[PDB]
Amino acid sequence: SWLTEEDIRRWESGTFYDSYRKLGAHPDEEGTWFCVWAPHADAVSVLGAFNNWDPEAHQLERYGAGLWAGYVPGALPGHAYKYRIRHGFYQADKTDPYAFAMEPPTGSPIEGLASIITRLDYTWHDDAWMQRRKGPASLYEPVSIYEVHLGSWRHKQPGVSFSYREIAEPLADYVQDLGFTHVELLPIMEHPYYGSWGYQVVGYYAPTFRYGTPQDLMYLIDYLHQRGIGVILDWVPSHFAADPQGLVYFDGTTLFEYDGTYVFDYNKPGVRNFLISNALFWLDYYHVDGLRVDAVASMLYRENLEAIDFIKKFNETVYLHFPEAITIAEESTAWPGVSAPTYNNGLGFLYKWNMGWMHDTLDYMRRDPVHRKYHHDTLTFSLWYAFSEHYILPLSHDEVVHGKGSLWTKMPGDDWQKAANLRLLYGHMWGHPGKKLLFMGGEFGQHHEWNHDTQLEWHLLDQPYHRGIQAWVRDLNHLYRTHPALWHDGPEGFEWIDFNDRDQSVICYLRKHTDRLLLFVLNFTPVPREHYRVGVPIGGPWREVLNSDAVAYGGSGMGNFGRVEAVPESWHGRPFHLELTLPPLAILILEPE
Amino acid sequence: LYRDRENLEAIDFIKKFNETVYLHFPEAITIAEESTAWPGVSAPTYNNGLGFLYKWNMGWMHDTLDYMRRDPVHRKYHHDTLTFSLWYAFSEHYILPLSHDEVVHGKGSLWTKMPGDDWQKAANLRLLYGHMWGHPGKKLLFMGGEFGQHHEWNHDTQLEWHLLDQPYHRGIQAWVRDLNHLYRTHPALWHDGPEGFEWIDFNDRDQSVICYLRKHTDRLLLFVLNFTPVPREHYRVGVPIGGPWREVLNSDAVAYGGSGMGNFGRVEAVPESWHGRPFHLELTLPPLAILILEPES
Amino acid sequence: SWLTEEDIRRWESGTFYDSYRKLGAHPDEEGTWFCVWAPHADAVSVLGAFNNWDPEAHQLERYGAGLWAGYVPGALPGHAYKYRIRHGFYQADKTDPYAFAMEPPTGSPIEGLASIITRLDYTWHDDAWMQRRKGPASLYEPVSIYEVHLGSWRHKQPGVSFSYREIAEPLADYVQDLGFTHVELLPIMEHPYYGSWGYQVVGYYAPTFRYGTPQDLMYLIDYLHQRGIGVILDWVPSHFAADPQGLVYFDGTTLFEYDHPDWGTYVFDYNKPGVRNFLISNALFWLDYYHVDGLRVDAVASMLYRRENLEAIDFIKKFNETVYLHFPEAITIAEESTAWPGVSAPTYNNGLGFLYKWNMGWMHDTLDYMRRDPVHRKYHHDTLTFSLWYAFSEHYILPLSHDEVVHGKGSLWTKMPGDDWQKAANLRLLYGHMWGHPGKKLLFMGGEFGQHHEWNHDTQLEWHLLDQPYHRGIQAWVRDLNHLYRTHPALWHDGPEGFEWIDFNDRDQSVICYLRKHTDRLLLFVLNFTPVPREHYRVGVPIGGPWREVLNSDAVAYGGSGMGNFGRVEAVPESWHGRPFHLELTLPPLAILILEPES
Repeated sequence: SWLTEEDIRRWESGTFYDSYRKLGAHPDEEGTWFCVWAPHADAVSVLGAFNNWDPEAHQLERYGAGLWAGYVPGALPGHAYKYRIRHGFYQADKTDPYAFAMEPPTGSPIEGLASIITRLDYTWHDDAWMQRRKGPASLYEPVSIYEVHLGSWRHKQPGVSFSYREIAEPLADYVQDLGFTHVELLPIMEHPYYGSWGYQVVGYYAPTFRYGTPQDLMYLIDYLHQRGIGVILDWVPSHFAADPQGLVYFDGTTLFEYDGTYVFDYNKPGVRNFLISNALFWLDYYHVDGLRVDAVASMLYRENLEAIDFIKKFNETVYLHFPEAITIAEESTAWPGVSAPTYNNGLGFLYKWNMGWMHDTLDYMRRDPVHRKYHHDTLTFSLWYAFSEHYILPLSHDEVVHGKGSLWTKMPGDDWQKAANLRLLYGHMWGHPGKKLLFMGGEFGQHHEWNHDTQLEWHLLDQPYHRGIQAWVRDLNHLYRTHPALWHDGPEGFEWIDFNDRDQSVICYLRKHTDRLLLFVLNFTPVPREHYRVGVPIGGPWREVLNSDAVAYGGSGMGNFGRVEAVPESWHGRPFHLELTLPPLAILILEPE
Repeated sequence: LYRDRENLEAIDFIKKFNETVYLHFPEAITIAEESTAWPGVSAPTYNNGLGFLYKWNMGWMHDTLDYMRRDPVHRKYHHDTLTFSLWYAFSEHYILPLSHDEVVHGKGSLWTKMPGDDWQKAANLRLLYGHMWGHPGKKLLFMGGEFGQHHEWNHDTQLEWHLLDQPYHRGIQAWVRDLNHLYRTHPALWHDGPEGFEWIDFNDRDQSVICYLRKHTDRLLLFVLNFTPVPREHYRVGVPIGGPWREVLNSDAVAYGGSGMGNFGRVEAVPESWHGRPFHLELTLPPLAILILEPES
Repeated sequence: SWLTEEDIRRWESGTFYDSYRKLGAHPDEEGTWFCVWAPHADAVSVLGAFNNWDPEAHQLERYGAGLWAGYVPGALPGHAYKYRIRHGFYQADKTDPYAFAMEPPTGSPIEGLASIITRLDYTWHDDAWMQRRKGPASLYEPVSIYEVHLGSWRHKQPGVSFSYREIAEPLADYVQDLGFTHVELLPIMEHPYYGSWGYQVVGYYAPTFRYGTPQDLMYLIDYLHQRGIGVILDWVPSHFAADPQGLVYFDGTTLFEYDHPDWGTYVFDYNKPGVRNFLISNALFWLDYYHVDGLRVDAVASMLYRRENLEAIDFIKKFNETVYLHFPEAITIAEESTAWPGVSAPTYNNGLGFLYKWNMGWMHDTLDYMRRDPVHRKYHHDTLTFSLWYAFSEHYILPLSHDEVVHGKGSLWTKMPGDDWQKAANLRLLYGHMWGHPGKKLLFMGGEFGQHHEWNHDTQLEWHLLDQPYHRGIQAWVRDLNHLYRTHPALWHDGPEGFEWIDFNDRDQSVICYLRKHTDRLLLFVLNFTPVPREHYRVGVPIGGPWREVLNSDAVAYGGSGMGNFGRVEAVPESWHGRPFHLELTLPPLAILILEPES
């Protein structure tokens, strides 16, 4: 009775995307129901304090499609349970793959993690955000994603991360103040080794205990939503974690594995429901706004059609049940049409990480400003590849770790020059077509690499240069969210003005939607330039709306203060030109009055 | 007044100071600040008062500052500090004062005093000015508070006018301007007697929201205040009169540095009883924001 | 089915304000129904003569919300009964919190107090009074309260008090001749220690046995009402008595207690709905079953704090909200010794919802001023005059309670300075000013003679002093003041509009002149606080023409020297005290003159 016929036959068929509704521990006030998928298991038993851990007190009965299910009177929420599965001669104790919450019995996860019976009752208040949230339509809207690892963000006391509920107000305040639209959280699903950052996952249906209850995660997502903030969750369907007690050789054979050793067998229908139910599980039960699949490349190549067809059906299923969700992919092999609809033969994502832009932008800016003349093309040629896909410009945790160095460390020269370069890099990324992702700590230009066992170097927010960079990004986001010329990342919305100044390493382009136009002039050299002429389409009065070199950001204060007037003689093939003074290592944004 | 206790010399001098002033210059104004709860500072000498026209409401200042200095998560537990301010607002003719003495000696700027990051700090400062203009009594703001300058007032230097270039502070200055324009034009705010104030609701302590009315004759102004960064939707507020109501001011308007969240006007009172009132308004409360609403004529 | 399902649903809500209808012991001719609230009980049983005090004879059945009920055939009125509650390993015998009458089995309250099954059937004859009671409308009518402890008032013989009935005609006789408007009774609810004065309460629903049966008390109130006198009952929701069989640890754990420095662990847990039912139902119980006109809550500050206690503040607000809903013309008075605002203000304006507040600020200032010698009063003039800055902050009752005449504080008489004449003069002056000052009047028994000794509850008041002149004069003065109060509406309106200053700056001569007004009527009060007669003392007045002397404290009939204007005072149109016309008067020693324009 626990299972309908439509459940079993949906399971068989690879289509049970509600499987979480039936699989795992489902609490009832008298007792908890248990359901496990173990097709090659001869026996399955649920164990717990609720029956003195007796392998024979409660042994789930076998139903079809390799599913087992049984009801245990006296198993209550918070009771730790375990699966004792027998395969021929050998028995093994295993986690619940569908466990909704897990906890380390010894207080140390590397040693433990046990499945915990849990009720997921929660009363939401985010209705307004969810009938307004915009998924695919977000292509024509500002998307500023702040990348966050919760444990490393801030600590209530040294070595202690903020609770889910505890971090709710500080994170929203910060995100709001700096004007980011969403947060992207490194995977919160349960993982034994904190040092993995969450990418080696044991419990795909359980939020990591370290920050609190499953309901705690709902409060945070609920809280951020009411403050008008979006939450993107990192998702790791490419591989499961190397845990003996978990998904490895589960029923006794290869099951989640392929019939190295920990990539999911997409050929199996059971694996397909497990993952694709997990995609909807987060979008549904935790109101997640976006999923982000990393290392799609490893899923793509061995071509793995089983995996490519899974990735297409993954995206299709998501948008069918959640039309205003977002799916983002990181792909490194330049596979065509990641952000393209499946009906055009695409993977079906809404977005793709433009890591092509990231390398070019990073490589160009570690060069000393002197040498930048000789790599002008590396900078200017980013726009030949900027429209192949819906792109998010990305600065990530991977970029700031393993000797890659902090973005401030990457920037060349003296600390004022490094701060100016960082501001110019941020200014170009907002100007450059595509959505913006910035990882925690880059916003104030932190000094070391990301260290996950510590809290960000917030004390650096007393130094003038870093406080200024944080001020530059806030204003960058402020113009971004306001002026729709930056909302449209198509080839339309960008217009070159001048790319030929290699010697002085200067770039001028135009960002436009309909009537609105934005002029970006960028000087990648510490030498200032005055009497610099920049072609413009429109004449008349021109205002300077942002300047890297303003003192509030920590710059020397060289600018074009007085409203810039346009001189009507042709320049850069344009009717009018603006005589301009270019501040050292700075980007100027100009709006016609 | 005291030597530590009463100095009658000083009290009689104070009284005849005030009497001669108003006798020779009937249209002058005399104001006193007194750090005790001495009665009748603003009262006429012939009624045994000291004879001042106005008294600084330092009770209000301390109370208000004490409350908003605290974090929104905690404002729940200090709701009574906010609401009980009006039990003392009609004891004297009062000028709600935030002064140079408040922004000195390690007390911190008004901006510095407010909690959260800069967006929320600016939001709170807009709220403080929002409530002070709503609270009964005349208004005093010390120089530089109108844009929310960071540093304590230093007499050896000039104010941080450069912050008027940054948006958060230029927004606050605009908010004060709009507040003063509302004050100058609406007579509902001119009468600081108990007749000039009516409570709409004060017991939403959990969500830290207060609604009150500033009314002179027929004219009435509705003040709805959300002291939390979460906006509130479908929040109902009782009204005395039913009909179209307009939103005259929104602290959360983008012009002041805000979310841009708001009712958007054309609010029609719903002929449903709420807060013991015949009609009610269904409003959306922006983050850390003040709404001022007028019926439509 | 003893309990309605609505009753259990209302009990869990904390909305059962008639809960006395079902909880406690309710007699039936065959047997008594028993109902007690004990949520943390494994079992509850009724013990009594009706079952050889056997705990297994009659075990109540547990209903919803920790409400236990059972029927006992043969349990009869006047029988003593007891509850046995079992908390796991331990069981204990407890008294009924909802007991309607208690009596000491030994004969001594301090040893044993026992719940007794009672019928409250009583036929009232007070129909006329309650169709006309005021209260909220009494804000503009004279309220003159005679505060009384029944046991201490009068004795039939030394150490033997009057029954509830026996007291009726003497107290009603005395209160009417005095002109007092109400009697405020020190707490009548059952209390073990007589020396507590009743503030350590065990039987909130039971009138004390010392003065008779519950009906005896209803008759007393019924009687007084027919005589046109109101009854205020002191009530103690702040704390309960420390009696082991009492409310303490009722079900074997914390129940009425919190799960205050004054009475720690004896403070009611206003958080629990069950506590809220018990307290508010009891408030209504007295207004309902005993027709009480008003209830006075003491030490309200002890509830407000521990910093504010919001449990209690919502409780007080709901108490006042509930009372006026079920009894629109009741009166609730509060004594709060902090400067907590809006005690007398309606809950809808963030007030506590009381109708009246004791002006304890006034009492302190006033007593401190008159404790001082007239020679020295010069230097403390502001203590006298400044009472009017705080005199309209609330709807106030001027108070001279028992708390001021105990513990070495001295009788009001003892407090006044000088020889006997000046002591009598000072007290006649004090009351005159108190009757003139804005606010209703409360005087504790024995103050009307200005008795020498502190209030000693173990004895009867010194009525023998009523034979001697000085004390008989003060009794006459209070009666006559009470006549002036009721006759003239100028004193009924304690609003700022009612009072106007005539002069307050005569510090040297220690004199005060003020006006008390309603519309047409004016009453002029001139006070000489020094034993020196003042002659040619001019006092400004609004109206010209003939003025009358309505009262003079110094009349020889009151024990005074007799210097007086004796009426026939004509206003002179010369500006005095910033006023168009002036009166040229004689100010008697340590006396009050009360004058009105002739009509």
